[PDB]
Amino acid sequence: RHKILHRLLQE
Amino acid sequence: RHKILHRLLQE
Amino acid sequence: HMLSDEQMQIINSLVEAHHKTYDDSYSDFVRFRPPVRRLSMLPHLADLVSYSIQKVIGFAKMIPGFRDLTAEDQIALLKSSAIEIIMLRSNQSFSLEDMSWSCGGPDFKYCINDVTKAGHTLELLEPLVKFQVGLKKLKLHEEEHVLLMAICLLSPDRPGVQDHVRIEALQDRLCDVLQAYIRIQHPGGRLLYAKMIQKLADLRSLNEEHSKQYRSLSFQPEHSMQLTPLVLEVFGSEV
Amino acid sequence: HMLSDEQMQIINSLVEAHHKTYDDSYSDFVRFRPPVRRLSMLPHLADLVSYSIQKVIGFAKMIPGFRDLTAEDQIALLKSSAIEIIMLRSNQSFSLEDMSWSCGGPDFKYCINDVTKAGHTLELLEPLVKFQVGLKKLKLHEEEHVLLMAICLLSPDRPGVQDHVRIEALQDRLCDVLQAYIRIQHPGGRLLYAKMIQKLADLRSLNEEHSKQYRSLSFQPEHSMQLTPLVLEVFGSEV
Repeated sequence: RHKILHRLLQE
Repeated sequence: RHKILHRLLQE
Repeated sequence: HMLSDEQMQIINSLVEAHHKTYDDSYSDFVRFRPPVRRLSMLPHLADLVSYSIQKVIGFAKMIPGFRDLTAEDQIALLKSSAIEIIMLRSNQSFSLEDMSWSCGGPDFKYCINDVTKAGHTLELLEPLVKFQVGLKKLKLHEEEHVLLMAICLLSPDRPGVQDHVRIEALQDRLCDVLQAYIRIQHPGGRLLYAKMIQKLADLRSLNEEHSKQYRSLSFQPEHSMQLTPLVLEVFGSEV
Repeated sequence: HMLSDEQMQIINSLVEAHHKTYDDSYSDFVRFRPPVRRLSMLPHLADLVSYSIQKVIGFAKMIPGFRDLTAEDQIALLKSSAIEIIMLRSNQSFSLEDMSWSCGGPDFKYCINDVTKAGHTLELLEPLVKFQVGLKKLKLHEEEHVLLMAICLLSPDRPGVQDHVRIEALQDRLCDVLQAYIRIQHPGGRLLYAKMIQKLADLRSLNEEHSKQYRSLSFQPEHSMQLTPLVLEVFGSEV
């Protein structure tokens, strides 16, 4: 999961 | 699912 | 002919429910995230919509008959119709002069300009604005408006409805109360009912269109994170 | 002895990152849902916190070494430490006179009074406020503060960390840069390092306490619906 965290964590 | 809808829909 | 007790009752019930769920002062808007005139108007509008869903739910609970359906059907009906009921109730604040949704003040006057910065293209806004006007023109009565909303919401033909027979019964009773009203208490309203039902059809088109656009949005975290739990839940496609 | 190139570098990197993720003007607060002085201060604070998580994430991405961990470990570290990093960074706006979090104006001055109406009991606020002061007193330097945050965030002992060895390496390098700094560039700071690390321990207690309270909240829809997707996601316990 963690849709958001991923996006925010990507460059 | 629909945690919220349920609560809101209950008396 | 003339409306019966049971019929007038249903109207009083609905109209009162609408009143109990539609703040003509728009005082609650100051509580939303400030409107910012790149999807600048999404936070505010997302809050406005989430707020509207809440009212729609409360309106529903007050529709005689809705309360006795299975939570699954109530939810089915809500998720499927919510968006339209909102587009419907939103007309009650739409202006023809400035062609916008004026809600209390100038900081809550949504022009076609603003409405764009909410993540929605004109492929949606255009038909919507047209619906808003074609509807405004009908210059309906509070009872024809409140009824149309109730009818719309009690449409059995929604993906998810189990008991699409009881829901069918309720709506037919509602469809009548309206049909009757426009007859008895509505002068010059001979071709109205037709036009009104016709509107329910336009809503379906807008419903579909919004769903696509919204789906596109919800897939983008940087945007979905801007929405509210309630909105994500109701507009989200979780069976 | 004296700090080395690699060490000063790490500091410049961190301090600059902190600057790039901490708006000393607090201009963004006007964008949150208005503070309302029954959990009246939850919407605003939920937005304040969600905003803080966003900054914490951006700060992290800028910690030399964090960027090269597996997304799983970065996430593990974030979810586990986020809350503390926020309680840490929030001290940079805590006042001793009025004993509150003053952020730009009076409408953004959070007193122990306000902080209550956010859904949290004093069993949390009390230790938190104590932490806020014990920390304030240390009158740390931007570099000791920025470092403490980086260290805290790079704690390998968090439920979820895979590579709790590389994360162990990074933090040790960080722990040193600090230990060294307090030595060379910090007069009268002989017992500091100890006290600082001690703070990381207090944070754990506050972390635990908040988790319980938050868990209690998240189970109540009428409240969870008041939170933000980002908050629900980070504070939510989905493995």
